[PDB]
Parts: sequence; structure tokens; C-alpha cells
Amino acid sequence: SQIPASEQETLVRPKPLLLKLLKSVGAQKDTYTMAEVLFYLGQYIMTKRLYDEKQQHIVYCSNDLLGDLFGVPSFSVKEHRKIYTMIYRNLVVV
Amino acid sequence: SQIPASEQETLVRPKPLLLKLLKSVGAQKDTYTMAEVLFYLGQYIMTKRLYDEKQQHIVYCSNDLLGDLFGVPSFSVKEHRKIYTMIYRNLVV
Ligand SMILES: O=C1c2cccc(Cl)c2[C@](OCC2(CO)CC2)(c2ccc(Cl)cc2)N1Cc1ccc([N+](=O)[O-])cc1
Ligand SMILES: O=C1c2cccc(Cl)c2[C@](OCC2(CO)CC2)(c2ccc(Cl)cc2)N1Cc1ccc([N+](=O)[O-])cc1
Repeated sequence: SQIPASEQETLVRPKPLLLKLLKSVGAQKDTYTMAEVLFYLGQYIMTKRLYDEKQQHIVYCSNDLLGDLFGVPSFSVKEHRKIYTMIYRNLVVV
Repeated sequence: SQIPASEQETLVRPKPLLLKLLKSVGAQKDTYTMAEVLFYLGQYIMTKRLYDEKQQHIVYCSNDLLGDLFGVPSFSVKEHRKIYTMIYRNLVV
């Protein structure tokens, strides 16, 4: 956060639409700190799949020589076994 | 270490197209450890921008109530002051 601590702990009362949204994912109250609002928005965001975590770590290799060699348009940098399998089809163990 | 150390250190010879890919970003040899192949693949990937921060960190809220509350189709989770500004419009302190 580039937001000062004092600001994060500011006590606030969500308007009716923001309140309904927060309670829709389990918020219990009518007043919150700003830190609490952000926690519940985070839950809302993840629940409505407005952010995708897997898609944060993707190589897009279609129409590139790498896509030709691996035989795929995309892959996760976090899935090492899957990369190794694709690499092995392009070499010989000595 | 998803991959065992000994496998990472396995000595391998890239077939011609992979080899040309590797030398295209500075690789100097015909023979490599698997670790070395992954390093040079990484350099290729980043050079050609096949992986790019431009697609990262985004909340796409255009088609959700949140987009209507925030007045935008999307926002970056890293833009903390923007997020605060957008939230303050939706409340009273
Ligand atoms: O770092 C992240 C993060 C990363 C990826 C996806 C999501 Cl969803 C989040 C998000 O919540 C994550 C969770 C915690 O509550 C688990 C749910 C979030 C993003 C955007 C919003 Cl508007 C709210 C939370 N978050 C927390 C946060 C972001 C920004 C600020 N700020 O403005 O100073 C404060 C807190
Ligand atoms: O963690 C990351 C990472 C994160 C974001 C983008 C990129 Cl490009 C990479 C990548 O290279 C990073 C750099 C180092 O050489 C600086 C360039 C990479 C991804 C995919 C491939 Cl196919 C190769 C490297 N990498 C390293 C790595 C990933 C997977 C394995 N594994 O399967 O055992 C081994 C090593």
C-alpha cells in the first residue's frame, strides 16, 4: 500500500449498493475501516472471477517458433513438469 | 524445486530449431544442462515479450456491478490511490 496507515484505518459507512455488495460475500456490519472494505471487495472480486490468478503467469507463444516447438498456444511458467515434457520433445538426452 | 536437481542438471543436445532459438538470444554451445535451456528460453520469452506485465494485475469489472460503482471497465490492483478514490465515491466517512 502507498496509502498511509491512518487512512487505511479510517472508519467509513458504505452507501446502499456498496453495502449490499460487501454483505453478499459475508460482511456483517454497516461501518468498516477502509482496510476491511478492501478485504471484502477482494473476496467479492475473487468470487465473481473478475480477477484470474492462473492467467497471471502465462506465456503466449502462438504464431511464434516457440509455439511450433512446444505444440501449444500458451502455458504457465509455474508448471515446471509440463514445460520439461514440452522441452524433451525438442532434444536428445546425451 | 518441482523438478529434481539431478534432472535439472541432465546434459542435453537441442534439435536444430530449438538450438537456433537458443542461439538467437546469445547461447554459445551445442550442449546444455536442462537448467541452461530454461534460462535461455526465459531470455527468448522476455525478449519477444511472449510474457508481459501488461496483462497482469487487472480486475476486469466492466460487466459487473463493481464496474458501475467504480466507473471503469477495469483497474490494476497495484493502483492503490485510484482504488481509494473510487471507493470513497461509494461511501460517507
Ligand atoms: O492485493 C490484493 C489482490 C491481488 C489480487 C487479487 C485481489 Cl482480489 C487482490 C485484493 O484482495 C485479495 C484478498 C484480500 O482481501 C484475498 C481477497 C484486492 C484487489 C482489489 C480490491 Cl478493490 C480489493 C482487494 N488485494 C488486497 C488489496 C489490494 C489493494 C489495496 N489497496 O488499495 O491499498 C488493499 C488491499
Ligand atoms: O520463473 C521464470 C519466469 C517467470 C516469468 C517469466 C519468465 Cl520468461 C520466466 C522464466 O525465465 C525467467 C528468466 C530466467 O531464465 C529471466 C529469464 C521461464 C519461463 C518459462 C520458460 Cl519455458 C523458461 C523460463 N522462469 C524461470 C524458470 C521457469 C520454469 C522452469 N522450469 O520449468 O523448471 C525453470 C526456470
